[PDB]
Amino acid sequence: SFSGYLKLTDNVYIKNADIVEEAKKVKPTVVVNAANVYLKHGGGVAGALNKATNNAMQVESDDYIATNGPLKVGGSCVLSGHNLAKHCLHVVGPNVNKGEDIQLLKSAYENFNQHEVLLAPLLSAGIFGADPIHSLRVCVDTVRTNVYLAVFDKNLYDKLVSSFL
Ligand SMILES: Cc1n[nH]c(N)c1C#N
Repeated sequence: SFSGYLKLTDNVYIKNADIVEEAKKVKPTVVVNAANVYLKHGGGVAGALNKATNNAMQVESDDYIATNGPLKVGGSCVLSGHNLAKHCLHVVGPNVNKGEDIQLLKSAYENFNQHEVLLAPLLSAGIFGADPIHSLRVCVDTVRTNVYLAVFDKNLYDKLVSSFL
């Protein structure tokens, strides 16, 4: 199972780790992808997870979009986890670099409550432009299920832990 995680709350855990390496090690039931509405997995966590699946995640995602149209910002869909997890929960956090409403970050985290346990990144953090300290606070105050957060950046991980209320 999950190892080396620091417990933040009753249900939120955090580790300085690459979510792709973490997924290959643990093979969780659910890995969360930091998706966009088009499921175009170009960069950040999405690009890394997709590259780990040899582009199978992108092929599956394009078929999903062709059938269903784009997701909503704050929404999600469950697709295959390929070689990383049983399932991938593609969650769209607001991209503040695209002028999207940051109030939608709580709606994005609410998707995690449909799964008992998840391996996840901080939503809207990194290339999505939001403050990761704010994302962790919204995560802790929204998610009630067991969430194992993988924070790639060491310096950000230390800042998140040392500033956690
Ligand atoms: C989380 C995570 N895992 N691997 C990455 N490249 C990220 C980011 N950002």
